[PDB]
Amino acid sequence: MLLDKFHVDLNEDMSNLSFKDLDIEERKRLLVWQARKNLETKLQSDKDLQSLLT
Amino acid sequence: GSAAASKTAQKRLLKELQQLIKDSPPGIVAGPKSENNIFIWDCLIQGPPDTPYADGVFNAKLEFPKDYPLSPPKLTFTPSILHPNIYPNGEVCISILHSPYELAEERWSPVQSVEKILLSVMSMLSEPNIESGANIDACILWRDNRPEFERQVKLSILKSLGF
Repeated sequence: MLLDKFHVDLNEDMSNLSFKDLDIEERKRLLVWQARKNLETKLQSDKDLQSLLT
Repeated sequence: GSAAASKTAQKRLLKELQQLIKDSPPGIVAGPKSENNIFIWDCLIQGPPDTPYADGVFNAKLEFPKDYPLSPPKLTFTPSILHPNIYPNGEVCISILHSPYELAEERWSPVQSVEKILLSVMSMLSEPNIESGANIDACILWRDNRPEFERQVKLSILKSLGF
C-alpha cells in the first residue's frame, strides 16, 4: 500500500506544499498524498468508482 | 566488467540525474534509492491523463548494469500493474529497454537517456502496443474488454491508495 510504503499518514496535511520546494523523497510523499486526496474527492461523487469497492 | 567501465557508468549516471532534475518532466519523480549506490533508482510515476491509469501513482525500481550505457537498465513496476507491455511480474517490455521482436526501433543505444526511458514509459501507459505485448492476458482484455480492463486497473489504484 503506497501510504504505508512512503510513510504518508492517513491524516497528514500537505495542502500548502509545491513540488518545486521539496527534495526527491518529499516529492514522492507529496505525489502519493495528492493522489489519495484527489481520489477521496472523486469517490464521493462517482458511483461507478464506489461500485468497485462495493 | 572492467573497473574503467564501472567508473564511466557512475560518471554517466550522475549526468543523467542532473539532466532529469534540470528538465523536471511532469508526473515523474526518480533518483538513486540510496546515496551510496547510483546504480539502483527508485521511481514514482503519475498515471497519464485520459487513460485508466490517470488517478494512480506507480512505484518502480530502475536497475542499471555495471557497463551502462552499453546495456540498458531493467525497469520493474513494484507491485506489477496490468498493461499489455508489462510482463506479469512487473518488468517493462518496450523497445528502448532492449538491445538489438519485432524490429523497427528505437532500441537501446548509448545516445538514449534515462529521461527518454521514463518519457517512453509514460507514452506506453497512454498508448499500449498489443502487437508486441508481453502480457497476453492484458493484451486480450485491452482489445476485447476495455471496460473490464479499466475496472481491474482502477480497483488496483483504489487499493494502492488505501481505499
